[PDB]
Amino acid sequence: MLADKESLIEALKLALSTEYNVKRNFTQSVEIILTFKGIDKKGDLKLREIVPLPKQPSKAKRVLVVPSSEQLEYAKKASPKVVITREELQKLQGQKRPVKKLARQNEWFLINQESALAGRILGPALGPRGKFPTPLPNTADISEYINRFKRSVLVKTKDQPQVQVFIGTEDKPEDLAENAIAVLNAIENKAKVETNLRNIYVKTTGKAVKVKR
Amino acid sequence: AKGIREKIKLVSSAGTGHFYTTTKNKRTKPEKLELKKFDPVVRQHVIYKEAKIK
RNA sequence: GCGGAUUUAGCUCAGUUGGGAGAGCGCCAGACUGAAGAUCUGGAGGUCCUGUGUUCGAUCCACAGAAUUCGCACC
RNA sequence: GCGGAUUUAGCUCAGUUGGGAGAGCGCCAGACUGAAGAUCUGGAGGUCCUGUGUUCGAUCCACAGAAUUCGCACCA
RNA sequence: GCCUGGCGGCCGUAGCGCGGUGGUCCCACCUGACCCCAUGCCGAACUCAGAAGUGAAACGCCGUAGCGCCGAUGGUAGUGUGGGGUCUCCCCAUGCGAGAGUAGGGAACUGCCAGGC
RNA sequence: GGUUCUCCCCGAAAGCUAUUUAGGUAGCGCCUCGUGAAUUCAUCUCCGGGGGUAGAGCACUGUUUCGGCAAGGGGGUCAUC
RNA sequence: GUUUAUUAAAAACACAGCACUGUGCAAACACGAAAGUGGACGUAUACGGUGUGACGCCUGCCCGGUGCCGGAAGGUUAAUUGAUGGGGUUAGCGCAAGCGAAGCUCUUGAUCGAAGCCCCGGUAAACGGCGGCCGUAACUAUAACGGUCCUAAGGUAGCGA
RNA sequence: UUGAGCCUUGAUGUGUAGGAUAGGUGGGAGGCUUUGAAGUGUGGACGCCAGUCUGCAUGGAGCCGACCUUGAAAUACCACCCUUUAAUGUUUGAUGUUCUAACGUUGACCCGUAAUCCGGGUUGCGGACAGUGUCUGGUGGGUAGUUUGACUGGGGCGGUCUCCUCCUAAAGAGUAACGGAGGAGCACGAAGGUUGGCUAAUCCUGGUCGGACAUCAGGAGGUUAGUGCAAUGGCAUAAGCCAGCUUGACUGCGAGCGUGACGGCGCGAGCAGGUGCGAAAGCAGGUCAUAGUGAUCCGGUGGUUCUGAAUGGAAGGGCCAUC
Repeated sequence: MLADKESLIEALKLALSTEYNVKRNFTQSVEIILTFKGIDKKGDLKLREIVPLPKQPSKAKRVLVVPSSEQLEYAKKASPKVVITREELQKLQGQKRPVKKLARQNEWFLINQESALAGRILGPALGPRGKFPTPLPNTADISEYINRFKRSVLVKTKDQPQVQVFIGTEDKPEDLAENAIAVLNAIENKAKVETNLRNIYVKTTGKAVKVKR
Repeated sequence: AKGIREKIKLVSSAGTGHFYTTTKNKRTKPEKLELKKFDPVVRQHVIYKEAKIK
């Protein structure tokens, strides 16, 4: 195995202190970090694993969206972190600043299939750091699929030595371990290579933890 | 088991019901060459990796 | 009697998956010698015991026979 | 078979910047010889042990496998 | 009595030869056919269709002593059940018989159910 | 190695299986003494056919030999073995 | 000679030299549980190994195997000494399933590692040891002369039962 | 001198482009701001030039960064990570190198002593040496031990109980001989199945690539056939065969019994389920079978609802894998 849930709960209990959670201004986040050993270019050990958290925290995930007119008034109630119409992509051609912006300060980009401009313009400034869109369903009754991507993280390594993602906030380490172990089941099912681990930590707004395993 | 060109035991757990057995295959000829559908719970013939995984 | 070895190039015997038949050496040419050998490069030299079978292919094995030969069986 | 190592010319073996893949002894041959050995110098020389995956490009990086091999397990 | 079809009783008189006749009935060939089915190639072998045509045959009989095969009455092996004998086990007083051999023997037999002179 | 007074009927003790066996060993009896019991068990008269002790053939493979030729094979000779 | 009285009556061999060997010395031997008494009232020319076969010469020769031991250039892989990995007993962490830190420990053949010996080297008294078939002298055939075989190897330092 | 941890002190880097000296690995979009706290401008001095030192500006101006430009790859701001190794501190093992109150005095001097034992000190000597307790090693026949089957036309050899066949040997059953022929120490990645399919040759005659031969169409229609090691025997509605479709060789019990001596070794009415095999009738414990191991006692090992001297967990047992 990678690890199990008591191993992580027992380390999260420490990551959320005044010693480790060195606070600036607001309610900050917690992170799972996992580092490998024999990892090279072959293919056996590449991920993506889009993991919609078991127990969503105090701070939700930063989802843009792109609807069509009929399902648009559902999605308008449904708390997307921003919206642009399937239409108004026509107007965004050559707007470098917005493109780089949106790729900088959102995390997910859910599109009705009619949006076929978003495939072209946005790649160049999203891909080198590695975050992604998906084809949204076309229906009116759409909330829980917005909420899906408003709660979800990606297991990013296509070629690099280590994987590290947001997993919770300051309030409760126990529900937050149940978040971390769902990431770890998705990994061990994809990259069946186990002893190629270097280390497994957790981490904050800054300082990391040397988890008991 | 004692020799080399000899008939050997390969430890054989089922695909669904845990239960394991053994008897006879051979290191004389190429080894990549079996799996099977039988069931020691008898309920449904489905899957059996043998001792061997083909 | 049984069980082994052996009948493979002048000499000495190597070799066998079971598809090629070997070299130390003697001859032959080649040239160096008038010549010959050394040494030399080239080339060659065969009852591969016979019979039957197994086999893709038996010099080889298995089996029947022949023959040289050895250890023991005998006191 | 537990873990490292190696396999690159006939045999010992370089191969570590991933961009030309080769040296040594020997073999061939010429020069030389009176003919060989020697000495000099050209030529010859491959399942890069296997096959992929990754790469613009793979002996090379990685994985799985076989053999050679070193130490090794053991009170069915 | 005569002829056919189907299925038995039949473990070899329950095996061949030479021929000579038979049918739009029985089979069947034969001549079509992607098929059903697919020859790991062919309908040759089962088939599916049945037109058109005759018995090449398939299949049956009738004549038949070429070749297997059949066989009395009797004699005999040799021997249990005995008594006596007695170079290599005989000869009687009995239980009964394969073969040598001779008269002499040939192409079997029998049924069930439908349909035809 | 030896039955230390009498008597009477059943009663071969003395072997089928072996045995890092050697007058040595596991159960055993065709045995009695006490329980339990049926046409139980056997020779015959018979029913029904596998045996193959005999015995007899030349069918088979293995073959005697005399006849008769079965492109088999020889002798004699022409010839280039 | 008188020495094995007991088969032989010596036809046994006790001499005695010496290369080599055990001791630089509380020596070699230990018998007695504590002796230091043989050797010692003494030194490696004192006393013991294994012998020797008068005397005197003469010990040629040849290291395959196999001994005698010695050594270290070097591998087989140990009491010595413990990389690590897997466990146990258990705090912490788990409504449960169960994870899981020290410490205490179990269990590694981590790694060095030659007694033997691969080996390296000296031994002639250590253990034994002299191959065959093919061809031959003005005759027999003597058996001097000969090619070879991966055989470890052909009667020799003598006098002829 | 040389080995184990450990940063207290150091340090192994120049190429273009980016007004500019770019280890990698990550987060996101901000970070510093009390005047004695920060840069930023510009002088001056050391030189293994890849370090820095030392003077003076100014300082709530807005300055570093996604935000505008560059590239082989970003940079502001917090995370992450210490080693191949040196100088020392602070933690500590070893081997050499020796001095030496251990020690032994079987060496003297002194000494109790007209003293061989023997008491004890100055001294002299070597020296952690000695002493043995087990562990690893062969080294020798320097105690003791044993004589380990039997088969014997009496022995030494050559044969067998094995577990097999045919011969020999008197039919239920058997009964050897240094006697006759010959022998298991094994066997499937299929020598696996249930429907289906039947007919193989020699030699005669033909015909691309010969020179006995290999798919054939035909003979005559012979029941003149093939057996991948050893062998006997199968026997043709073929098992040899061989293509499609694919690997059931069910979990569990059994009336009936074959019977035998504790193992055992054989098979089946019928009953449960559902377990697969086919339309159906219905059919069945896999290599042609013969030759293929444990008296069994001590072992070991792996899972449990079976337990365990007051319990609870739990040794060790029970069930049976696994040998």
